[PDB]
Amino acid sequence: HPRMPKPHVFHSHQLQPPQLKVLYEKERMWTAKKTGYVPTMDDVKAAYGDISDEEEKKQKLELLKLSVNNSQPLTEEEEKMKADWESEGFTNWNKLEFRKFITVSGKYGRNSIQAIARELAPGKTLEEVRAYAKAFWSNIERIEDYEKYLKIIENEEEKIKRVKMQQEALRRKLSEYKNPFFDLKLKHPPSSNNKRTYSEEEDRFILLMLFKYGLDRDDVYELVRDEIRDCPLFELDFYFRSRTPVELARRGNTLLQCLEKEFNAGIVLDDATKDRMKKED
Amino acid sequence: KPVPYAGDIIKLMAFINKFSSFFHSDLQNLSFQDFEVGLDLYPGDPNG
Amino acid sequence: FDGKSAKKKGPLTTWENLKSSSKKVFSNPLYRLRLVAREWGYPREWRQQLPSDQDISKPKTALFEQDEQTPVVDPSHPEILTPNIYTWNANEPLPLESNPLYNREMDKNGILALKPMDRVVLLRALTDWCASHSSAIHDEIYKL
Amino acid sequence: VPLFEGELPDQPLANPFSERLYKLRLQEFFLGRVPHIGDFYMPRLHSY
Repeated sequence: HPRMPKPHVFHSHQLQPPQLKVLYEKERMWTAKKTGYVPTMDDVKAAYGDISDEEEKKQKLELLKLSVNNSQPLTEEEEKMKADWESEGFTNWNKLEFRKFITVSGKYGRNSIQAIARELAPGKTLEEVRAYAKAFWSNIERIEDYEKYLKIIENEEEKIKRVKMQQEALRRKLSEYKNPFFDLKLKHPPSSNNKRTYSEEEDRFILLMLFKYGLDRDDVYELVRDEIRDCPLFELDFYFRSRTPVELARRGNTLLQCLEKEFNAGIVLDDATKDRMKKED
Repeated sequence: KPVPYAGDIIKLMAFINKFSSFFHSDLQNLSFQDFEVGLDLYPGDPNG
Repeated sequence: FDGKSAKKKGPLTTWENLKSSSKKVFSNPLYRLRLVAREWGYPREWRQQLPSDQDISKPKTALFEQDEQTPVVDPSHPEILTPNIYTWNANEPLPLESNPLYNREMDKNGILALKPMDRVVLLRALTDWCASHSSAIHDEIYKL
Repeated sequence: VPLFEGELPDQPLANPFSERLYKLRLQEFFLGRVPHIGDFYMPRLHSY
């Protein structure tokens, strides 16, 4: 008796139009008439709209006499135009392929085509990804939970960018002072809330050493420990040793933040502006 | 005399000093010479 | 048994402890150490120093970025978070046979199985990771 | 010494080897700093 006026699966959407779901309901639509499936408060559930109401006698009967007396009993146009509507989508990128695609894209940046693709190759070929990513932004509106799916993209890149102008920020200073190991100043943010154990010039070395590597955001904290393991002047401290690169992050990030807060009026000075072709700036 | 290996010994010894409670009394009176002879090191060489 | 153990009081090692009948007391600690050493870091003289004067820590090993992603299919964000990435030039330790740590004698022979300078190196190293990991003393110092 | 209570808790001329604050950071086999030359080191033993 009851058919499924919940048409073919769309939660695992492949970037497909909704008239396709209309034509999938059209498959229901003949099946309702051909096999005698009457729309009912069970069947009429997308258009349910009847909570102890008398919409049951009319809204259900609307779908009833529409379905049984279907004046579109899979008219030959329905098969064709549904096929194009499902053709215009991206069948491969189911929620498995979807979620990895969008997550890995958010990771390396909204634009890391090859980078995410070198992982996404099992997902599909690169140009499909290029095509799929292209229509992804254009049809993110065609994506359920898409805003949060975009939040996990754009917010993800921000911390990555956060180091990028910190890369930039430390570029400034190590290029800025002349003998920073004897000239540097960070008394703008002296300290937030700290037992201020590492004195400055110690830290000047490390930041000199950290940035002579630069803001690699990969392994520097591991590396400078090795230098602290090996620095003839700095082997002499023992506190520098019982601090593993794990803790060295705590200090190192802090001072990253310290120069950050010192240069918070100076990092963004060369951080967040990009121009385009057709507007004088 | 060039002694490429001394300050290493120095850290050895100072560490040991700060950690007396951790270390044997026989360790507590150790000297530079102890390590020289025991470890078979001779000064003079810039190369070790 | 960190710091406080069954034998809590006193230095952890005694004359009888070395003169004990185990005859290879160095074995298991040496095993433990060669386990933790590869990731605990090495001194330069026990690093497999670069023959290649191109994988300096400062540059990287090899060009993992085959090409920069200039033709963004998303022109709305011309910014790229994958400009040019590489393979990583971390310093390496020696081969294990080239690692004097992997000389069996110390199990029975003890520290006197090496070149002297290498012995010095290993002692400095043992101090290094003891200060970094001997969690009893490691907390004690920071307390103090 | 008992005079220096409201003043500094330790003398400008006091015993360094009684401080748990100036304990870790202290180097002791230092024996002298000399301009344009450097420093003079005297490893003698434990003192703690």
